Amino acid sequence: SSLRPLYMDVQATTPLDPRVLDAMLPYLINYYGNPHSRTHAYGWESEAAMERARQQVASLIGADPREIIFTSGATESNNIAIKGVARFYRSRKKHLITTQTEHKCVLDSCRSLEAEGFQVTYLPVQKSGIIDLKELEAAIQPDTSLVSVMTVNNEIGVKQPIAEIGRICSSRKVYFHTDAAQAVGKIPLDVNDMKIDLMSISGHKIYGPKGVGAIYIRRRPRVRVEALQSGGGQERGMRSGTVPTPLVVGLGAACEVAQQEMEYDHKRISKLSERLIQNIMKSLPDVVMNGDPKHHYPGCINLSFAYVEGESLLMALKDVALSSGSSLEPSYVLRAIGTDEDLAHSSIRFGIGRFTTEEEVDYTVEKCIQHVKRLREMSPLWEMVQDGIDLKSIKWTQ
Amino acid sequence: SLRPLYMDVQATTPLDPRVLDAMLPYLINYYGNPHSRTHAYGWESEAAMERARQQVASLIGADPREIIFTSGATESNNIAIKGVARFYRSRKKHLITTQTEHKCVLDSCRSLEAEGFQVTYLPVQKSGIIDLKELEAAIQPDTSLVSVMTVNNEIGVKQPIAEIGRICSSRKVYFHTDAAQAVGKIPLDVNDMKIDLMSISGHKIYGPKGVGAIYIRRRPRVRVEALQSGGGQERGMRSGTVPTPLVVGLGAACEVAQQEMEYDHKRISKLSERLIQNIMKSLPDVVMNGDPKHHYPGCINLSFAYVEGESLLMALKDVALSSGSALEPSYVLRAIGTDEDLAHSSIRFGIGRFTTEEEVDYTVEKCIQHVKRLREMSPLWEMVQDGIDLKSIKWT
Amino acid sequence: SRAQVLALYRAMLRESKRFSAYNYRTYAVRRIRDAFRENKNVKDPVEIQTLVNKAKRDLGVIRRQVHIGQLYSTDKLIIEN
Amino acid sequence: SSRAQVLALYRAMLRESKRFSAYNYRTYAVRRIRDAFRENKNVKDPVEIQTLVNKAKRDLGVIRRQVHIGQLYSTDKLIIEN
Amino acid sequence: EERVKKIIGEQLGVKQEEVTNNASFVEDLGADSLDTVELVMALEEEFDTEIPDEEAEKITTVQAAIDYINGH
Amino acid sequence: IEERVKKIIGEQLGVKQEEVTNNASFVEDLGADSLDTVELVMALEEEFDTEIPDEEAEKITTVQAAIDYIN
Amino acid sequence: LSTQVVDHYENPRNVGSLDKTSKNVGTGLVGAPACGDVMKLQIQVDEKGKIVDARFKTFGCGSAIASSSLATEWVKGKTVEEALTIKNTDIAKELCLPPVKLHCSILAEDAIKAALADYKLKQEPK
Amino acid sequence: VDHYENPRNVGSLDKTSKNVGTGLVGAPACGDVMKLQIQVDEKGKIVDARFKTFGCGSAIASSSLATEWVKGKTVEEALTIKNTDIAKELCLPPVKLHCSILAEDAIKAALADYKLKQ
Ligand SMILES: *P(=O)(O)OCC(C)(C)[C@@H](O)C(=O)NCCC(=O)NCCSC(=O)CCCCCCCCCCC
Ligand SMILES: *P(=O)(O)OCC(C)(C)[C@@H](O)C(=O)NCCC(=O)NCCSC(=O)CCCCCCCCCCC
Ligand SMILES: *Cc1c(COP(=O)(O)O)cnc(C)c1O
Ligand SMILES: *Cc1c(COP(=O)(O)O)cnc(C)c1O
Repeated sequence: SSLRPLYMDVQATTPLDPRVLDAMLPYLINYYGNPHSRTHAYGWESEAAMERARQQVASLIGADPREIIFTSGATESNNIAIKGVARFYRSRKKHLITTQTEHKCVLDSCRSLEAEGFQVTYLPVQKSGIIDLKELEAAIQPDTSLVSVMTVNNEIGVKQPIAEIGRICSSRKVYFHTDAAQAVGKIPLDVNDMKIDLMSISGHKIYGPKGVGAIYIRRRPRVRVEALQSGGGQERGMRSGTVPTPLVVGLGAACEVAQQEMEYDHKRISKLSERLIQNIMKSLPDVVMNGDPKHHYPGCINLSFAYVEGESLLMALKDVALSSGSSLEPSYVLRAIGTDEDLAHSSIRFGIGRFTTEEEVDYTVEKCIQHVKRLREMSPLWEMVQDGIDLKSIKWTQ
Repeated sequence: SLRPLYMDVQATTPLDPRVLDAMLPYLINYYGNPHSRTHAYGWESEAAMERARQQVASLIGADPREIIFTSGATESNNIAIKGVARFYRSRKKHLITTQTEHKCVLDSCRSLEAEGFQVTYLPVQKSGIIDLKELEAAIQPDTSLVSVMTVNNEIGVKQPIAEIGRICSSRKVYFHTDAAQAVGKIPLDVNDMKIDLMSISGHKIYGPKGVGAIYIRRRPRVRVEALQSGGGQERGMRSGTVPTPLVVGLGAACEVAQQEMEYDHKRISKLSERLIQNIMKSLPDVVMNGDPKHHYPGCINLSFAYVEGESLLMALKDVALSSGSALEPSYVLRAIGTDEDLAHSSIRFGIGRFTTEEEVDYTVEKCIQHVKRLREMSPLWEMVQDGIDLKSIKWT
Repeated sequence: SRAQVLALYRAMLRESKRFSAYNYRTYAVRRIRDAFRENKNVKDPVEIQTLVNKAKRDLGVIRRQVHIGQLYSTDKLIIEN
Repeated sequence: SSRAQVLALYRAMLRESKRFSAYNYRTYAVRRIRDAFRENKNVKDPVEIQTLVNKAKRDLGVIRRQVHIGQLYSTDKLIIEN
Repeated sequence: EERVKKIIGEQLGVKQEEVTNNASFVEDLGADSLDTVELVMALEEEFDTEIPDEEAEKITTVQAAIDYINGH
Repeated sequence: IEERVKKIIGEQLGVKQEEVTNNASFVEDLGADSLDTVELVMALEEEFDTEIPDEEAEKITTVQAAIDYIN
Repeated sequence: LSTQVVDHYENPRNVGSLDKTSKNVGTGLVGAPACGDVMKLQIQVDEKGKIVDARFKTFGCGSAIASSSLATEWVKGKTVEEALTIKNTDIAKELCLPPVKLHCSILAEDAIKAALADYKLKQEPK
Repeated sequence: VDHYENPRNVGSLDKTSKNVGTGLVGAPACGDVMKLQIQVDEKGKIVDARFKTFGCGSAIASSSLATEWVKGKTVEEALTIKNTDIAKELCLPPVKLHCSILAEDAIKAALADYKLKQ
């Protein structure tokens, strides 16, 4: 009994594309067979759907169908890539390279590996959020077994130079994994052009169903990986357990739709992103954009509104579903790119998706300008600066 | 072409329309991430999630806080076995399980053996049930975990779970059970059965595929090492985005099951009896695998003498069934000492919530017909019917 | 009231008969039958009202799920001639 | 030529898309149909036209089913809808 | 064409020799109200019709049902 | 009002009200293609909460045609 | 976000500032922007020692804003002695603050005390 | 596939003939047991052939087509059977190709009786 707020949080999750649901429902109603039942049609048709979906994912990323392994999500996928490569080459190589802005599942997998006696190097990013290739080159060691860098950041939408990293890891004979959860279906990906050895894919980030993902494990020059989920040997023994047919069908449908609609979606999402940022800045000073605007996915916009607290502004926007880069600690990505401590609490993340309308954008810009102005009239920092006081005024204490 | 009848409920079950009707709102409008704490799209999703957790808990007699959502009973079994084992590694390196456990349990124990653990695989008696004396005698000072499944997925035998609970409690050993085939079909009280961990699969109780749950007792806290590293969702026991539509589906399925359990058990009992009784009054040399006294009528495994499993399944182009033929024979059937020749002559009938008597009678008819025919084609049936004893001839 | 209960029985049966899926149809019909027939000798008015309310909710479910089944229908079972 | 079939189909798809309860699906569907037809207007190959038409019909079925489902499990409107 | 004597015969589980035209469903044919609702439904299935509660409630005897079908 | 057709068309085809003469055709004078006219007839159906069968809808090619149909 | 924490937020009482150069105004500027919350609370004291006016400006979440707004609201017509007895716990209870949001009440109280200390520090001889 | 539940020459001959060959190859522990019987003409040609096999549908088909092919051939033309021809003729995958081997093992075994029965 109340109007719902606008959804502007696409990086956290996306709605089902009605085409995807229409693809799934038959397997939620009549085709409920187990894809591993080899002795009857209920199984044959289900398996058929599954392999078809596998082909769809493969076509979206330029891989062979045999290289796609179905998982529960990009989290499991990242665990499989990192822990799989790490555990497999343990007897001979115990060093990994990743970055400080990677998703928490990558970082925490690396954490547990450190607990098991592995050596991890977390590459720092530049102020722009992009890594320094020279540092990656200098970091690789003889016993380096894996290099993991994410394609698109989920907090500031920065695009890492995936191809160049592929070159380096190839010429240095080191496995390359990438967490493409925020890039699949939004920007082009060719595993061969980018010389990628493992890739993580999340279904519910591309308007597919929740609880299903995929991991690409290159087979061309075979990449070896130790499986984590023990069982009956499903998914080439890389992921035992019953393959959830409706979910994988959904994933395939989402990847096919994305393959078709990518250019269109990117054109109009680019337009909307420009509209939002341009309009907000032409009306509010001291709003900085986190992330190099040259290498950036326009769907994810992180803005720091000077002198206004994140939670307060989010609460003033009770009509727009937003986020502020998350627990009870500050954003580690914003600290990694060296954002001033004071501004770490003054950033929010607008997500412009496939279904976002121009009305939604202009509305969010309205409430944003209005409430940033109001909260600035209430802010003691805005008063101190506008009154000539320098933020280096050690009158701080607790 | 007309579709065949479904008799393979142990492999998977269709969605109960109530479960789908419960899910769709979260597949359409309530697409919020349950971990988005800053807007309504997340709050409503989380609410649905906790509601489902309470539903599962009520079905198994547990506290809501003790339920952890997983991707399926496979992940649950990995979490229980490898989690418990890895956590108490510093002091206990022995595990006890049985030879009829599901392959995910057996293979988890295998990998643990690769990690330096010792596993004891109890044999089952000819009836498929374990010997409690053998289980007590198996426990060692460094035994950390005992894993026994509630109901077998191949022969539907019921293990004496409560007594195992007593034994493991009095010996201070954690008790885990893979109840994937028992939830919603027979009663389960985690406190009465003194259970420390339990695996639950959604798509075995008419819930959606790709979702499961694990019960980890908190009363005498059981510590478990998490396998999936991440942001700390599910109390750090199972990182990753909780798939709300799936968990909602699972909760609805568990509540529906809690309501319909008695009814389903009555009518499934009637149907199972009808099937077995009718089949045996028409075909000689038809053996039922599993102690008929401690057996869940939903899973019936029968050995049809002198007929190969695959051939019979193929003659039943009208009924979706399963067997345990060969690229290896059923290890459950070998564990109960089934005659080697008969290991290839067994099939598995599953009578579910929606199975109709018509379906049963059809399966009985086609089954008798094609077993008779294939017996006319069988050289073994000729050898026995022609007075030669199959326990003597030279093979190969 | 008795009238509401009877009309409800009629509605639930007639709507269940419209399931495309053979299993869903048979189960729905039989379950409604056994359910009503089982709660026939209930005198408690509060229990009667509760049962009726649950029956209404399940009727809504039956409608929606029947429509869904019709939108995504498939071929029949060998058993249906 | 194929003008009649294409136009009648355009009408069916727009009119049906307008029945989405959810704001996002409705707006997206309408705008997408518009942009699509307007972009594939200058196609002369009749085989390419027939391909586009067949895909458009399948998408019509999808739209019907999904609108009906959306109505069955509908929710409240957005603050933007007044 | 009172093949109704079959429907009722199968519906209430009573031999056709019992279906007297002047026999009431509850008194004579020993059926409860649920049985009778299922009965009108079944008749609708056979003769492919639709009896609103207004005129359906009246159907209490064989002659009533046969007469209704003949009309309508 | 009633000639509020002049509003619909005006906003639908994006043309000043001074151009929506009763004797103005959608395609020739108001410069619209057939797709635009499909959207237009639809818009009329939405405004006046009516339903124009395809038979008589094809006839609607001029402002006076629409006004005549609604009345 | 309790109902009251809603009303004091974007419906706030006494948002502004007084003249820090008054000998009758007390300014407490407590907090730190790296930690998230920064409260500036000012008061005006009567010849008879009553607080006649009071304003605030805080940088922080809606709960901290509520704590500060309610703070100035309460400190209005009380003496400098009667003000020192605010007790953050009373603020929290009056606003229904969960555990993770309890720091705000502390900051508010530390503000009141700080400002009173400024005023009392301006009244001393030379 | 076509030969299963559509079999050619399913049966048995009289093992007491001095002109009929009975070959019973296989084993029930391994899964497949093929019994192939043949009748030899005065001119050394195969006159009839029947079979009875215990195994999957692939072994059954291999046996039906087996007897069908061993029908009108000379004792010499049978020794050149080669299971591979069976595999190609039925398009059997690797895991089910073993049946062809058993099929071959059957033909020779029957011949082994014939040459041993003469
Ligand atoms: P009549 O001859 O007058 O008989 C008297 C009757 C029974 C009609 C009535 O007066 C009476 O005696 N009532 C006593 C109690 C009662 O009326 N109970 C009615 C409600 S009980 C009920 O229907 C339970 C709910 C059934 C739900 C069906 C679930 C199926 C779900 C399928 C989903 C796929
Ligand atoms: P008018 O000026 O009289 O003429 C109209 C037409 C276009 C018929 C005529 O001008 C013409 O150009 N004819 C030749 C070209 C032609 O036939 N084009 C047909 C294009 S068919 C098409 O584009 C199908 C695209 C389907 C997109 C649907 C989007 C699905 C959205 C689903 C949301 C969930
Ligand atoms: C959202 C997200 C995930 C989570 O994927 P799941 O399928 O929910 O497990 C993983 N990685 C990244 C970068 C994500 O943005
Ligand atoms: C079916 C089954 C499983 C599979 O559960 P998933 O969700 O597919 O992993 C696990 N254990 C048992 C005993 C099962 O019967």
